[PDB]
Amino acid sequence: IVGGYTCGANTVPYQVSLNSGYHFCGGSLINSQWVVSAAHCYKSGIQVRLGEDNINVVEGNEQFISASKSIVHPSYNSNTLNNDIMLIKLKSAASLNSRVASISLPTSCASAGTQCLISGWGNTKSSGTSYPDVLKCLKAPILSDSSCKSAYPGQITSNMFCAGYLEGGKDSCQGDSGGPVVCSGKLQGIVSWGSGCAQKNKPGVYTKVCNYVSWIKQTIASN
Ligand SMILES: N=C(N)c1ccc(CNC(=O)[C@@H]2CCN2C(=O)[C@H](NCC(=O)O)C2CCCCC2)cc1
Ligand SMILES: [Ca+2]
Repeated sequence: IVGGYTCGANTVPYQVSLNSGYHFCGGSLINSQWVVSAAHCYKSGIQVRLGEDNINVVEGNEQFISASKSIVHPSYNSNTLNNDIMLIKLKSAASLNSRVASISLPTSCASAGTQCLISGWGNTKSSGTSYPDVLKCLKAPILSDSSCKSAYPGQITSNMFCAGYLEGGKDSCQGDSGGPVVCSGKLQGIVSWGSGCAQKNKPGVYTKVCNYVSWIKQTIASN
């Protein structure tokens, strides 16, 4: 997260860290046994870390659970990042409490102008490299489709939406991948892609979760 602020220990209870010996992507807990992340985060040998704040220090509220199975969206395209969504099932149910909670799926897609909260442990430099150990947060609005498409001609599909600031300075970045974009108490997006980080006229692109609610519900009910 570039140009954001420290969330504060466990203020974003649904945030998860995907770990393969180190943090490599974020994710969202949707219920006690399932995590939603981005397809481009796909990897074998994943441990899901819940109740995390400082990822390098055991503070006492963590739950480390291995993934039993991963399901990448059937139509995921690794070249364009269309349908960048993946589901991860935990080997055992996580204990839900104040510091570890699930986020609700959307009943509809949010409108442009809606303010959202994006969070992650990714890079904090627009031109450089500096990774934080505590969770970072950023409030950002969903941009109009025109602004989004003007920025990335011929690359935006109906399964994507832009969020952030066209002036730059504030944006998600590498390391935040798979993380949540919550607006009005619902999971509206997943940190997917962009051009560099926090660059002028290059806003962040996110997976539009509202289009996948049916797939999510049917898939988890059958696995
Ligand atoms: N909001 C942001 N600024 C932002 C947030 C998270 C990320 C991390 N995600 C990635 O790196 C994923 C896998 C490759 N892809 C990219 O972002 C690529 N650009 C890479 C680039 O131009 O930096 C995109 C460019 C557009 C065609 C698909 C590949 C990148 C940017
Ligand atoms: Ca910790």
